[PDB]
Amino acid sequence: EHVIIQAEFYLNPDQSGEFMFDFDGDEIFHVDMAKKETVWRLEEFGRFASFEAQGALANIAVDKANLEIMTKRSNYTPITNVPPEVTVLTNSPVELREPNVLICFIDKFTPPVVNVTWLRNGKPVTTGVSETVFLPREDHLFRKFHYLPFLPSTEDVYDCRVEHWGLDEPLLKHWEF
Amino acid sequence: DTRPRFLEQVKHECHFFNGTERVRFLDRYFYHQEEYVRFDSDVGEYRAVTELGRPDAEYWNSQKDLLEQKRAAVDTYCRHNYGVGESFTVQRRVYPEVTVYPAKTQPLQHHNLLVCSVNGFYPGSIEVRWFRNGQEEKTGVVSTGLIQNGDWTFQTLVMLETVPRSGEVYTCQVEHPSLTSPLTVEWRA
Amino acid sequence: GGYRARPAKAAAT
Ligand SMILES: *[C@@H]1O[C@H](CO)[C@@H](O)[C@H](O)[C@H]1NC(C)=O
Ligand SMILES: *[C@@H]1O[C@H](CO)[C@@H](O)[C@H](O)[C@H]1NC(C)=O
Repeated sequence: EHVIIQAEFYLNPDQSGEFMFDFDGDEIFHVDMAKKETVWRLEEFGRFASFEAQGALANIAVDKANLEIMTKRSNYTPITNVPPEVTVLTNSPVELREPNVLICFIDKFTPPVVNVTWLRNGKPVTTGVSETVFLPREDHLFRKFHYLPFLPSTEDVYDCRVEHWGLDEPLLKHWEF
Repeated sequence: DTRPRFLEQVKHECHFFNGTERVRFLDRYFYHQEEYVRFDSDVGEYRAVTELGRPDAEYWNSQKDLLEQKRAAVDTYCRHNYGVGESFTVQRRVYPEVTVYPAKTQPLQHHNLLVCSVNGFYPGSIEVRWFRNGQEEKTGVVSTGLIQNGDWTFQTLVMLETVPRSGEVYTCQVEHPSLTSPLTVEWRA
Repeated sequence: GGYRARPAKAAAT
């Protein structure tokens, strides 16, 4: 009927960690480790619930120490890169001059490290873009969403450019009207 | 950066059957993708999943206070957290916006694809059917499947391969838990 | 209400 998962990770040598709650595959919140803040996936959630971010920070520290232990147990066996599959889509049917959102879905990859760039007519775009943290999969790979609000015109092409250590070249997934 | 990477993952899972009547709690530890040790509330002790986890199974099962924290987690953790978010997760309902528009399998040919675009809904379970003149069309149906938008909404496109003829009325029918009766949208050629 | 984190456990050395 429903599944709630508190999902954590810690990654060496990047020294990146993450702490999030998942409900049926959607992110309830994550903890910004830098700001030490709870970040709700939808702003409404924060008006109905709370979470003390310190408990996430404590767990990540244990996870960091545990990674050191397990790395030794494995005889320093490193992770095998799994490159992502990438899909670009809009969240609603496209109509000229009707505001819409481009979704870049990055799926089935590990480790949880990626460079994602939105391109409009071949140039990087950043105004209005947003993204999720790394989201867990049942096969213990990761997935991730990047978003770009845009106004559909016959004059613009778009690409989501994904870089990952499992990929030979950057992967570019194209969208046009 | 060709430096080798090393990954630790933990997933503390709460599985709910029939509300909170039946709850299963899993404490799962992973190295890269490999689950090596796990606490299953069905068992009430940690078990090594691979040999890499044997030290932790033995060490953690010796801590009777730890095992009792984990044996109570179905109540103090799973049932608690389910209650905290019930109003905006379990009871979240968002209506499907339905759009029907023609498309083409081959540019320069004619319209031979009717797209039923079902957008913005929650939760994911949905049934989309196609009708022509009140008769269900089961052939030539292809779909994107269920798409998660990552923002607590889903979408799906369900497409009917057909050559529209004048006078024919096509109906996309959408059933979803947010609706009390099937939602239908007509398209006429 | 407040979400309540399940604590991690230190691995055996
Ligand atoms: C690590 O190496 C030792 C010594 O060869 C061996 O006993 C142990 O099983 C190895 N561990 C793994 C996970 O390969
Ligand atoms: C991301 O970009 C930085 C800077 O260009 C680079 O050092 C890093 O290796 C890149 N990461 C991936 C996964 O390509």
